[PDB]
Amino acid sequence: GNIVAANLNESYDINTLRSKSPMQWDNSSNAGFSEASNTWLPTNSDYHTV
Ligand SMILES: *[C@@H]1O[C@H](CO)[C@@H](O[C@@H]2O[C@H](CO)[C@@H](O)[C@H](O)[C@H]2NC(C)=O)[C@H](O)[C@H]1NC(C)=O
Repeated sequence: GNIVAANLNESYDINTLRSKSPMQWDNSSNAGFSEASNTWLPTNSDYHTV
């Protein structure tokens, strides 16, 4: 699903940022997309079940 668009300090169209959320692999931190502390966009919060 879409995410609620946070503000980025890079120039992005926030009307379309909802569809560019990171891919949801296994239920780790950042849904297995990264092992960093924070990603460039927030992961959707339903990644434990989806
Ligand atoms: C743009 O990025 C963040 C917000 O997305 C700005 O704020 C910093 O965010 C980091 C992330 O944890 C904090 O640790 C800092 O305390 C924040 N404040 C700072 C660095 O003053 C960040 O400032 C912005 N960067 C720009 C405008 O270059």
